[PDB]
Amino acid sequence: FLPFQQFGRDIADTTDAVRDPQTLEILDITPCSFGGVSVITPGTNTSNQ
Amino acid sequence: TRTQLPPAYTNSFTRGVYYPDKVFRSSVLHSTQDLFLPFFSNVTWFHAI
Ligand SMILES: *[C@@H]1O[C@H](CO)[C@@H](O[C@@H]2O[C@H](CO)[C@@H](O)[C@H](O)[C@H]2NC(C)=O)[C@H](O)[C@H]1NC(C)=O
Ligand SMILES: *[C@@H]1O[C@H](CO)[C@@H](O)[C@H](O)[C@H]1NC(C)=O
Repeated sequence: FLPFQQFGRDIADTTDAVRDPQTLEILDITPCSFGGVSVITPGTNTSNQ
Repeated sequence: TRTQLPPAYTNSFTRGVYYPDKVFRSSVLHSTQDLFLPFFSNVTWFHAI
């Protein structure tokens, strides 16, 4: 960061950095891994596993 | 003891570019609209000699 600005932005239009208002440090925000859930089955009739 | 002379003029070459905000970006394009200095304009000239 240059010494006159307090944020960092992306194409996504959300903040991704921030200068901590105490330590003058630069912190990167990484979102948590939402992912997706799928399930495999061989059918009800044959088994339940 | 001031000699008066006709005003003089010259041309601008891509001047008047300033960071319109206080936010960081990088390696990316961006369109902005603000009060700027249009390119290749005709500016007024002053000496002191
Ligand atoms: C820059 O601006 C000045 C001021 O308008 C221009 O000077 C005028 O130019 C026209 C066209 O030749 C003349 O009819 C006027 O009499 C001029 N006015 C004065 C006060 O000199 C000038 O032409 C513009 N462009 C440049 C390159 O200087
Ligand atoms: C606030 O006070 C702390 C100590 O209490 C100091 O280290 C810090 O520089 C002060 N300013 C900011 C912006 O935190």
